[PDB]
Amino acid sequence: SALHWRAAGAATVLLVIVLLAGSYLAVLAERGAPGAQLITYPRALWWSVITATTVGYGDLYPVTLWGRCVAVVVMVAGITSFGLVTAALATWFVGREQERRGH
Amino acid sequence: SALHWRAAGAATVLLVIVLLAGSYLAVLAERGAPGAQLITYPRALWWSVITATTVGYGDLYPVTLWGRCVAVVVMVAGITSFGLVTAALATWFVGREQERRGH
Amino acid sequence: DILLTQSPAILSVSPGERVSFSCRASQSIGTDIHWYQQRTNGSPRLLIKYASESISGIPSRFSGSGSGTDFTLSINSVESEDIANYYCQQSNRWPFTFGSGTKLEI
Amino acid sequence: DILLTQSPAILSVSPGERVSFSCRASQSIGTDIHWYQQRTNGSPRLLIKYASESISGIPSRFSGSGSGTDFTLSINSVESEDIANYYCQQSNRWPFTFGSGTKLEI
Amino acid sequence: QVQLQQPGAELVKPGASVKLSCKASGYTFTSDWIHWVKQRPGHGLEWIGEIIPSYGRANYNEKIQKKATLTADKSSSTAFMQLSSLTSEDSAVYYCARERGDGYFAVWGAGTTVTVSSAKTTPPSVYPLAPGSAAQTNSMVTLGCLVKGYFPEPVTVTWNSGSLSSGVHTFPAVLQSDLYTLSSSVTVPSSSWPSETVTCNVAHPASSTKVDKKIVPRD
Ligand SMILES: [K+]
Ligand SMILES: [K+]
Ligand SMILES: [K+]
Ligand SMILES: [K+]
Ligand SMILES: [K+]
Repeated sequence: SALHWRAAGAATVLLVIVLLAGSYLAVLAERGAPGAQLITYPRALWWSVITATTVGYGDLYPVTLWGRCVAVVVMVAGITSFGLVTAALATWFVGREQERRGH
Repeated sequence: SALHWRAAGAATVLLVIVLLAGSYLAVLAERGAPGAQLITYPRALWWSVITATTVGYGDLYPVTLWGRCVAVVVMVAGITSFGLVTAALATWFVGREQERRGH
Repeated sequence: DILLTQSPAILSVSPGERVSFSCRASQSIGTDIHWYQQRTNGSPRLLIKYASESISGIPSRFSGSGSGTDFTLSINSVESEDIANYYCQQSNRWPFTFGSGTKLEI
Repeated sequence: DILLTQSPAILSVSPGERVSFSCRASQSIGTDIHWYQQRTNGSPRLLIKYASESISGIPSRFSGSGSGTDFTLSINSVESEDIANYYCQQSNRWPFTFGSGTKLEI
Repeated sequence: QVQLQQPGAELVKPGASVKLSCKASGYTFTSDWIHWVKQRPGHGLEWIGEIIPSYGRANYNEKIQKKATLTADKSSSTAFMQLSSLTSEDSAVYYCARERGDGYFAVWGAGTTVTVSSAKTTPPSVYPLAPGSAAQTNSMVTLGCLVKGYFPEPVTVTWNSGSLSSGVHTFPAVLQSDLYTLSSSVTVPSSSWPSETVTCNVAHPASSTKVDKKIVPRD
């Protein structure tokens, strides 16, 4: 199995991990901050997804330094993962296009 | 070190710079506008990040011409940087895929 | 800090009659409200979770409803054993808070 | 322009007793509230920042709490030196504003 | 089984500190949070604080005077709450609870009644309560036991080791001269007694004492 496929495969795994970990850590970091809503795990996971995909609807978000730091890591991993998938696809199309040209 | 790596390296540096500068300038541009919230540096940096990643949760945003102009520069640099990283990855996968084919 | 207001503090009802307790949050909190029943000298016990979700072990007689700011805990056909104090509790914003409580008199 | 209401304007308390000043913003402002103490002929001095964060040099006796619209500045065991005027101040929206102030009488 | 075990009582002199516990059993997860709730007699429930055992962090109520300090022992699955420099104002029942990190208190401990007084502990004296030889009986007969001279609260009175629960009235304790006093009443078929034994079990957590007193007809 080529690397772009294997990497794309890994990116997925790590992303899911980042989501779970970021969910856990967001709660740990936000409880204790008056008025924070990112304090229960189920909605904390939803928040992590909507952040990683960059949808960010605005229903939930961190107010503390650490919550925002955790948030950045989720953002980055999310943009990179989906972005790496794009890389793999391009690589996939390139290879086959070369073949289609007899190369 | 190949260029896609070096460029991706630079893109990072410049992005962080754009965030810091955009944070500073957002405050300078928004204070003096009745009702504006993008007026303190720490939240101004958070705002810059959530803008650059394009998450934009809606908790903070510019109301003045200049604040919005600053905002656009942050958006562009952010989309370009993460986007250039995608470019480098594709380039990385392409090279290795060619080798895997004996080329 | 969300203020959960429970009024009236005491509710007199006749046997087998329907009763409804009220709990109003100072601000909107979706359906993040939990109801507890505490009998004389007894420890608090969960009745309804997230405004209307049932809980195992609890009688189908108990029901909940509402969203946003106004929540209601209902009981169809109240019997002697329902006598006790009732509290609502929000988990929408930190820190979690409790309503002052409503006593049920038969 | 956020209106910070401080009432009552004067608060009478007995020595060593607990006291709480109130400050309500016209609109929600997270925890962007700062409390200042100003003694007779003295210059304003920062006590609590961002609603509850302590400040070096200030006695552990002073505490803050609240979020959204209702904020409270607390003092455990008030002593002669706490006599002065107290002001809250918001930095959530431009321009920064000040509460009208509450005087502490012993 | 009882998910959360809490000591029955804790007598503390004004100015001293005490360390309450909360033994937890049953399923446990890294996302579990143990809350503490204060409730003074006749009043509502007050949130004191919380702590997450898996990580060890704890948060507190900013609207009240911090008197507690929470810690956790992962090996023994026990949560502790240190209360210091207490005063009568801190006299109340302190409940511990478990939240699966989803916002609600799924289970509560029985609670630890903490009393703040200089007075000394004192076990209760249980006296029987049988009818007078002139008292006429119906289809039912009323019996009981007198529990006086104990400190501090509380006490738990049961009949026939719990097997007898119907028709039982345990009256609130009355304080007089640094000592509490209360009685328990039990009604059963006139015929069933004294053929079928009737005993009152009186436990006093504060002193770690539990005595029994069989109720037999007067001589
Ligand atoms: K987006
Ligand atoms: K939004
Ligand atoms: K929004
Ligand atoms: K994109
Ligand atoms: K978006």
